[PDB]
Amino acid sequence: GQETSYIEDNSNQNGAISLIFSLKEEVGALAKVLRLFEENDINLTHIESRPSRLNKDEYEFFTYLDKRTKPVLGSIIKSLRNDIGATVHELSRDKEKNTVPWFPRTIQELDRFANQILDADHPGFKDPVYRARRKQFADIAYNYRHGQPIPRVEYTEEEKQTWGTVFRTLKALYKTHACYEHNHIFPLLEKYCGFREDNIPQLEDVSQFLQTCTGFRLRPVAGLLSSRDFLGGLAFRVFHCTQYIRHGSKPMYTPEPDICHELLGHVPLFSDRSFAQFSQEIGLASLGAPDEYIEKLATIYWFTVEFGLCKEGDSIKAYGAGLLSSFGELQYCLSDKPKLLPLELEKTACQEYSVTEFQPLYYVAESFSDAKEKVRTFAATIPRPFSVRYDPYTQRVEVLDNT
Amino acid sequence: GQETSYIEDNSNQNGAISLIFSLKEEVGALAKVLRLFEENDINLTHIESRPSRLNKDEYEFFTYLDKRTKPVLGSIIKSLRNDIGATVHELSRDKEKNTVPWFPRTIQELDRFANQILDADHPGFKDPVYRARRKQFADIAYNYRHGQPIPRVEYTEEEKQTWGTVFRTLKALYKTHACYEHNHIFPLLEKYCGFREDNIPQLEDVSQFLQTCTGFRLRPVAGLLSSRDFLGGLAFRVFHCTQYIRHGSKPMYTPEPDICHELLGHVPLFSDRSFAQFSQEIGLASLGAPDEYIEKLATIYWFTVEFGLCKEGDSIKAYGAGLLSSFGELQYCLSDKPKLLPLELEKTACQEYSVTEFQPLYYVAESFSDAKEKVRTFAATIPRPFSVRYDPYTQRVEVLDNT
Ligand SMILES: [Fe+3]
Ligand SMILES: [Fe+3]
Repeated sequence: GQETSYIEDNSNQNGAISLIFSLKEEVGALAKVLRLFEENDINLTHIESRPSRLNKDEYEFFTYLDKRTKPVLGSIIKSLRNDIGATVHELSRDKEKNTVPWFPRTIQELDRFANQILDADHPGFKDPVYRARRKQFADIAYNYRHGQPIPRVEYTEEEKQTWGTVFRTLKALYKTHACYEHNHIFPLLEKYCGFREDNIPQLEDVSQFLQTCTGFRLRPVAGLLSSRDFLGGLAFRVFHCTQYIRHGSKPMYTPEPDICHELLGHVPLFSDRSFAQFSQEIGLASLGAPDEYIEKLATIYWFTVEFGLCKEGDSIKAYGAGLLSSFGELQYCLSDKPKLLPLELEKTACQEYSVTEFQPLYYVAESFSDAKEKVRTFAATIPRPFSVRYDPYTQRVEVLDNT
Repeated sequence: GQETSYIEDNSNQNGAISLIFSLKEEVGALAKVLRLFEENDINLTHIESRPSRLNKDEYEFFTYLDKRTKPVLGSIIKSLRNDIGATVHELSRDKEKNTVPWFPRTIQELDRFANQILDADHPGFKDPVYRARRKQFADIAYNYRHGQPIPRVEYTEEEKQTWGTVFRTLKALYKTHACYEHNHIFPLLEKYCGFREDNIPQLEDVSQFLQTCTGFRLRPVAGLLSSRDFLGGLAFRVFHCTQYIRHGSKPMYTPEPDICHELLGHVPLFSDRSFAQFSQEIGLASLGAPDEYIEKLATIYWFTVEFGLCKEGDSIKAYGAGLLSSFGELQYCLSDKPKLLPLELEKTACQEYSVTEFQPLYYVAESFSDAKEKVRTFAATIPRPFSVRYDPYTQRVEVLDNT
């Protein structure tokens, strides 16, 4: 009702169900559990057992199931609760009564709904060459799987020209408008990632560089993802980003985020430990959060990662990605025209807004570290039967009970 | 002078030199530094700059150089110190006057001396088929590079039989002799890693399972590595391990560690967060440590990871890898014959011993967590111009100055 950046999630015909539960070791305990699944016509391939990372005498179970196993899940949970003796949380992509909204527990699980993507008013609409080019990029994303290198693509002189145009203009604004962290990293992206006016950087190169900075990594995505899916990725320090470029007809406009927006507005700040931790905090807070709060986190993300400004002493600079990759609004956000408010999540979370250019008002963050803590605080109010934390060693989410 | 487990390191014809230093951002600062290298005939390929993980206004430099750049390094360091203005630490594989013993800073750098490996009295010596088989495994290791999957190998029925023999005997001793953590994980290795009496598990499978538990990973190695090189790997939660198996002639003896020793004595405990942290602590303490302390850490490792026992209430169980993979000594270590001493690093570090079977005395650790703290404490006494820490996100070692 304003065309916001919030995108409700969708479930496939199979959806996804995950039973979170641990089990203290006992003679025949492990065999009992697995037998319980196996006996219910559940391929033990979707059943994984690992040593608990919290308690040395427990086992953590991971179940990769879907709506197909719904008819038996009930009895299985009852058995676990009453007979075997375990605390179980049911995750469901369909978010039904008594189930927690599904979220990936392992980095590999980001493959599941990575292809769940959202024309006539958009440039390149009636361009066959462009429409074909776009499908090519969408297919690279569709076929992508975690852990794989990101397919390199040779861009056309025309495309590189479109990039050049956007680059030049922004590069001439950064010094005076971009927050310190952005200006700090950019020179490295220029030196080691091919970030030039006459060159479109390859996603693989950018990804490897990011991992080497904050452990952040890219994942080619076909188009827009649901807010839940996209924000959740951040929890794993994974940035779902596009590989295509806007239509060369209008180099200063994009109905959606293209390679120019991703590389110039996002990448620099994801290379900063402070910003990476802050953005990850938003993702961790989205894990299993109710739709109502995903939307609120979506709004918070919009007024921060996308369109946020930050104090730089007595000065105010921009760090929002939608600002750092748009010369027009980058100049406008720091003008005497927009209304500024201090970052306050309870307020920001319910801030009304539209996706059209030149935002009427912006929120100013004290620092990325302050913003992060504010997110942590806000997350505590999000209704979920437990708390989450990311394990960079195993690249798996740790589900500890509410604190 | 007793044939200990300590192996002094060796340098190639090129060796390795790394200049650790950071630089606060300043107009022309970055360009100055890189120009300084470039002007000294140093390919800027061996010069890498990244955002400092500690201070948002600094850059961390990584230099992949070798003895070839020795004639110019002097002036370069002077320039950095006096002219540019930076604190530099020089790492050298040759450990010369005023240089710190070299160690990898990134996980990829473990490739450098991974192939630096250490017959007539050993079974299979005069066996051409075996000697050929061994070279095959050595070559898989020689050609291995970090990040690659570990080549799978089809083992012979004879080899599998040798494994079976060792397996059966040990499996029948674990319940009563193995520490809780080992017995806790084993059932999972049996269920998900092909750990059976009639099957030799593949290193890739074991590695993927380990990463999923404690972030630990395997790296096929040709033979014995220097203590410095091997212990240092632990800092990255990387276990350099063999892929070959002992000669089928003597299934209960191995002049060196084979797949049986690695998989049955090491892997289970590396899947335990507590043990992983403890072993990593030993590796981090070896980073840049003087030879004298590498040797001491080697002895500590021997009386812990290799041949250690731990309190399990009023009981005493075994967790040492050389014990958990040797039925004979596994039975002996818990007998009334060996002399037991409480783990005390100052003492243990200088404990005299030989590599022959059946150790006269063993050291008992309170727990893996206690042992870990003891290692931390001991490490503080190790002479190094700074302290280290591992970053699991970037998989790089963090060099913070002494605390
Ligand atoms: Fe964006
Ligand atoms: Fe060993």
